[PDB]
Amino acid sequence: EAPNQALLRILKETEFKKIKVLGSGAFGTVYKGLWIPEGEKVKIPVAIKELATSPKANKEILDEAYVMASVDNPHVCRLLGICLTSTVQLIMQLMPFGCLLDYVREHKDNIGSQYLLNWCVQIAKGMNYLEDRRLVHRDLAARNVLVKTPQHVKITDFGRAKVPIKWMALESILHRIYTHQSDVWSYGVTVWELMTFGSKPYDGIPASEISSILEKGERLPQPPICTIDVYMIMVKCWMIDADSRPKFRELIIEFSKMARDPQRYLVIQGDERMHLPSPTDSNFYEEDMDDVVDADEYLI
Ligand SMILES: COC1CCN(c2nccc(Nc3cc4c(cn3)ncn4C3CCCC3)n2)CC1
Repeated sequence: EAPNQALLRILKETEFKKIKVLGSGAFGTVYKGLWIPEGEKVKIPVAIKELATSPKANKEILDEAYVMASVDNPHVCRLLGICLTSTVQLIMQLMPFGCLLDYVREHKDNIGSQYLLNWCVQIAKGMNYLEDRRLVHRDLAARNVLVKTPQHVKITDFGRAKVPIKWMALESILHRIYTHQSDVWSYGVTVWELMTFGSKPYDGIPASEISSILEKGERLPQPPICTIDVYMIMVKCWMIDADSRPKFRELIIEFSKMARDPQRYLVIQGDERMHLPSPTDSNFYEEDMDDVVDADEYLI
């Protein structure tokens, strides 16, 4: 097929500074940082993900990098570059408000229907792009959707892109089959996560039981804020026949239609009176903010 002409950027350790830690785990550790390229006279807010040095773990992060450098869409997290140190580190865009899952939990009181439906449109768009780029995500969830601004979210975590049981289609659990329509199932679950303001799908139920539960016809419940219209979409994403499930281009259309009249499709008490930070807020954006540009505007 088509040759992947993507440019992998190698960045000097000296070109950027680690400010603080955003999160630590098995993988290694993610840092908040700043990147000052050559003599460009720009500071770019970044997220630096670094890995003990074991040759197998380096192969895995270099696979994640391959995919992350291969994307270019406004609702997908691109790889800005890699830095070849003793450890090896991925340089990514800083998503100041972190993951969407924590965002919905921490801000339910100010999250209205417009935001929820717009997020749904945005994820369906990012996913539809991955489909265009013949890419299967294999790990879609509200944890792998990051918040740039409350009005702008992006799909990330290409560690699996070519197990998270409670997000997986039936075929994926029983036959290890992953299609674009299997991503649609995880899209349905992500939407559920948002509509419930961050609830754990199948709370209490052990991963082993899930397979049988789904086989019986059981599915995640209707969130209180959901109209039949919205839940009916979520349910279509969880059909046994993957070809029956909606396509991402349809999901874009469906949520977009609904985002034009959010109150008709999501019933939230206090809606419209609620407000989240915007680039039109006082002090929305620590050192020298003098020449800071966002990565989405920095293009060599
Ligand atoms: C499991 O390892 C990685 C996989 C990639 N993923 C990512 N992709 C693009 C940009 C970005 N930037 C980002 C991430 C942030 C953040 C600000 N920007 N604040 C919190 N996080 C994540 C990583 C630490 C815990 C949650 N992160 C973060 C976690």
